[PDB]
Amino acid sequence: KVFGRCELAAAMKRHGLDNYRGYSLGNWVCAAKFESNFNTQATNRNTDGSTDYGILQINSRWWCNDGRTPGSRNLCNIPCSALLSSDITASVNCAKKIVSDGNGMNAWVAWRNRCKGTDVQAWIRGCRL
Ligand SMILES: CC(=O)N[C@@H]1[C@@H](O)[C@H](O)[C@@H](CO)O[C@@H]1O
Ligand SMILES: [Cl-]
Ligand SMILES: [Cl-]
Ligand SMILES: [Cl-]
Ligand SMILES: [Cl-]
Ligand SMILES: [Cl-]
Ligand code: NA
Repeated sequence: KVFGRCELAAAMKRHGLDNYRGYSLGNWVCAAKFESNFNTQATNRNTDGSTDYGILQINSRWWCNDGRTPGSRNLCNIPCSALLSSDITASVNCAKKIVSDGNGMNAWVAWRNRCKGTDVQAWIRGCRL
């Protein structure tokens, strides 16, 4: 599913990402835009042989099982396939695990390079929330 900007802010707010660990909703919407282009079905293979899955491009080296990343972890205890759903529940719950893990939203390179120290509030400007 490809989300609209305000559609995804509301689903993200609904699922409790607004100011989760002090990260305003703008940050999660900004990060989704540049990780996935708001496409739940996004998959991208990494040089290391792991794969990034879904709206927030969660990686199979640590967070999910795709059965093809040898000696990797499944710290969110999900099939990576779960992260491609129209329902973003699995991606959000795993994202809470990742952002809590010591580096916050710096775990998303696109967030650190494109959203961090920017006016992320612009990402929720206009929306009914
Ligand atoms: C929190 C998380 O898994 N984010 C991933 C990151 O791990 C991975 O290195 C990158 C691919 O280059 O995609 C996303 O940024
Ligand atoms: Cl947009
Ligand atoms: Cl914001
Ligand atoms: Cl594996
Ligand atoms: Cl949803
Ligand atoms: Cl933090
Ligand atoms: Na894995």
